Amino acid sequence: GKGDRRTRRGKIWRGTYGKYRPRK
Amino acid sequence: GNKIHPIGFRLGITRDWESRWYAGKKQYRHLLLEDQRIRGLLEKELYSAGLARVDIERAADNVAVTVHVAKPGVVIGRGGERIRVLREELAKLTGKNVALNVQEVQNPNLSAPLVAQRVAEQIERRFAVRRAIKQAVQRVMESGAKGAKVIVSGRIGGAEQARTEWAAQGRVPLHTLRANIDYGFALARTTYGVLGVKAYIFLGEV
Amino acid sequence: EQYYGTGRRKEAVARVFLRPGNGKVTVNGQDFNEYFQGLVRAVAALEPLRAVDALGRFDAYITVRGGGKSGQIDAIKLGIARALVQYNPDYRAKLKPLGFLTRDARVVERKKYGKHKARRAPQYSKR
Amino acid sequence: ERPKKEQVRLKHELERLQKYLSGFRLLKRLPDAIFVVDPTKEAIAVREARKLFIPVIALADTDSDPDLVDYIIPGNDDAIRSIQLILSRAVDLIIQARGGVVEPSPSYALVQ
Amino acid sequence: ARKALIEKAKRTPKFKVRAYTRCVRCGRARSVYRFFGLCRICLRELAHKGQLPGVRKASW
Amino acid sequence: KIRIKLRGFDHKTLDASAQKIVEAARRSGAQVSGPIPLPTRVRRFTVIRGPFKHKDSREHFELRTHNRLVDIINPNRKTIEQLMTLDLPTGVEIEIKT
RNA sequence: CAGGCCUUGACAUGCUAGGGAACCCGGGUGAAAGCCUGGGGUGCCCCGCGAGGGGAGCCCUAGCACAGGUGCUGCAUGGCCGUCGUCAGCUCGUGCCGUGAGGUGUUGGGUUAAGUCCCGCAACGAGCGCAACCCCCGCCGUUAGUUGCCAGCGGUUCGGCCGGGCACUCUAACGGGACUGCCCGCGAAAGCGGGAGGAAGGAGGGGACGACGUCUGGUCAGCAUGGCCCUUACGGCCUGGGCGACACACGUGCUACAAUGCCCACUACAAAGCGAUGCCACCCGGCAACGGGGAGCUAAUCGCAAAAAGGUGGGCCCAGUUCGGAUUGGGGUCUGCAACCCGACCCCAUGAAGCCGGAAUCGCUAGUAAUCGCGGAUCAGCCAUGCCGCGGUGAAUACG
Ligand SMILES: [Mg+2]
Ligand SMILES: [Mg+2]
Ligand SMILES: [Zn+2]
Repeated sequence: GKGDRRTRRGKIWRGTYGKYRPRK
Repeated sequence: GNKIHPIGFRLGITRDWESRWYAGKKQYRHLLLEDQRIRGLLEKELYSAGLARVDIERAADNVAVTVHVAKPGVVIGRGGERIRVLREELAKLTGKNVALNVQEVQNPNLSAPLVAQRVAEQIERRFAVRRAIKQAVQRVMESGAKGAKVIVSGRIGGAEQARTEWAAQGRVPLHTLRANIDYGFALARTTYGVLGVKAYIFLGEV
Repeated sequence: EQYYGTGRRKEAVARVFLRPGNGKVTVNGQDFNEYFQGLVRAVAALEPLRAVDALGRFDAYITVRGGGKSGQIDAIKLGIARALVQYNPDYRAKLKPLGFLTRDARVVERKKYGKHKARRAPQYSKR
Repeated sequence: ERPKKEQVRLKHELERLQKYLSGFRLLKRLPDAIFVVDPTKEAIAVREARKLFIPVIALADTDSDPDLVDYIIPGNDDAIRSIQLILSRAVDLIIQARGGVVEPSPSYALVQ
Repeated sequence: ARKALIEKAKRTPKFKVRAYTRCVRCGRARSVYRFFGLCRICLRELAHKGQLPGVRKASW
Repeated sequence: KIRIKLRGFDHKTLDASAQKIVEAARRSGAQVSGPIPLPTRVRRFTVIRGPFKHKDSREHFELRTHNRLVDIINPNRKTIEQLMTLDLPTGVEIEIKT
């Protein structure tokens, strides 16, 4: 969920970006 | 104790800011540390005249430093020598062109920060606090006022039992905005500790 | 020619227009049924137009901007009702009887300090 | 000016002010005496006067204790008959020491 | 141990890492506002006074 | 042609002194797009009332920076003497660009 | 806290003394602090050809008076806050009853959110409270237009982009509105219930405002301050450690145990703020953190920016699982003298407990509760899931 860093929501709630939530 | 500052509460209406200028973010902390350090020496070497306000206005490197006093016969000096060294002490720390107007006091008995100091003193002089309060009130009313309220903190007569002296007359609507109630706070530094004085001179309705 | 209505509700703002004609309806340069596709609430906005009987008499062009995909729909329902009350004085018997006229003062209130969400106070210990 | 608030208010305030003080204006000085119907009724009054040494005249009956009335009018205190007969010739003997002897005063209008 | 520190804070002869803030009127290092140069206490204090230009009580 | 900003704090003074430069610029030649009100920039900071440890019922104030723009259409040598010398800002600021 | 140092002391001011005096650049030892040490030479007040000499600021050394203390006492205090409690209450003046404490008013009847108001009454007034004055959303208007719009003819490289325009929208300054003033019903009134008009009635919905006072409440550690206590140290510098230690227990919170769901590509709708060695558009290097260049902003004109839930159709098919992200190994990146203690971000792999929670217990009456996302302040960075603000979706129930 919003705790698993490696997800689309886990990247959102934690206000950071990565391979699993890049900048467009 | 509660009750929000009657000055900060009227600020919207009634009381016009006791320092009304502007300053973008970049510089404000400094015009602030200035205005402040200024009131720091104007309330020391000038209290002998007893100032009850220091308005300060600005625009670009000029300053108002307007001082309101009930006794300006020590503010101007003996012909124009005193204030001559007070526009000097000002620009001494302030690298600007600091002016200095002066208004008087249409009733030191109708100014609160004045009556608050008027009492503050009587306490460091060992006066009967009860009477020094019932008095500093009966002084404001005999002298054209609608309401008066004077409050002393603890250690009256130096008593190890800290009390709280309370004296009022007429009307003092502190929940009202159309109160125009002057207020000011003076201390007192007696040997038996610290004292406190609140001054509630309700002036005009509307 | 054009029939304008002042749509607005809960930080949303809809500018509705009415040119006599087909029946089509547009919102922000996109079909009405395509912009609000998946919202079973959408077709409720055109509800005053079904108590006046004149849906296929008015080609609605709306440009709503601000609020939420639904808050907009509420504002739209005011400007679909307020727009056909202007060009028709007898059409006052659907904006008052069938209450269709109010901005719905139902706005989000301020969050108070010591109140997680304006009213939902924190957890109580006592122990 | 004055919002519709103070108009309803200040009006009412004058209304009642009036309601109770229609006759208690006149002299702004302590009455040299007082005349009263049923003294046991407004004995409160009688007390005031008595505590102030103000002479007291009044029309008391058996309902009322004589002793505490300085000048005593012994007679009916309810039927409007006797009341007018003693109020009349009392206020009549009042003006007969100022001049202006008149006819009786308004009394009958539904007097039985 | 407060006096030496109020001056030790102004003094930036050591790394800019250690160069924190500090309330101007009182030696308060916490709840310092970069804008006013005061802490939460003094801020409220001066604002109640009016010595804070265009700084007014909130009412929304 | 010439743009003039009016920043400051008080909306009663920042309003009167931004309507003065509206009748004295029309009297000095070119027209002047009247006093325009752009969005006010708020600055709210919250401080705990208690000097000690009272995280609840605290107190916060605002700082209302009221912007106000005014534009003069044509750069006379007339207005340039009315404005460049009629500097009367009591607690106000004014920028000038082109 | 251990260790290594400094005493007219890190900061104030006053006075005395030969020397030097304003200041800049170093070196030796050392963990740093500190201690020791090597180099240019000064516009000043002035007798003076000059040498030279007096000398005022500042500075350096010695000495002196004293600085300094987050050391104790918040039952010695100021200031300020919490609290009962937005509770309807709390008192004074005169008169009156009482030997007096003290009543009376402020009780009684009716009404209201309320000592709100009316009617009563040995009382009649008044003050502090309540309400009212103040701010927000509201409904509408005047003034003002670089945000806004084929809204109208217009040209348009096909994006309000260009012309062109204040009608919209908005922005923000000022006003109008709602007052038991109209109709019905009850009554002596205050007043209530019912209805029309209206964007909105009977304080319209939220704020700011919290009475004499109570808790010998809280704070000497923000500060102020009475007394006490310390002074080559209870002061002061600095290097490191510590406040993050852990067999446990409580509180407050975050994420969940799943199909009203998790996961992927793609597509939409907020508000409020915020930004100069600061927010970073567009590029290229990198799975990425981020990193090389680089347009724009003094900021309704550019940037943070993507809002998320939601909309479209696609895969998992009830499985400790594609549910759930702790734990740990390995490899990195950014701020910073420094990430071992003890930072956050990033990638691969580890994939723990938990399948809805004993007894007990908390919140909320409508845009509320729940649920989703964003900003700000503090701040190099950040252990923020915290706090203060903002809005999108939007209920359940109130017999008593
Ligand atoms: Mg009252
Ligand atoms: Mg409630
Ligand atoms: Zn402070």
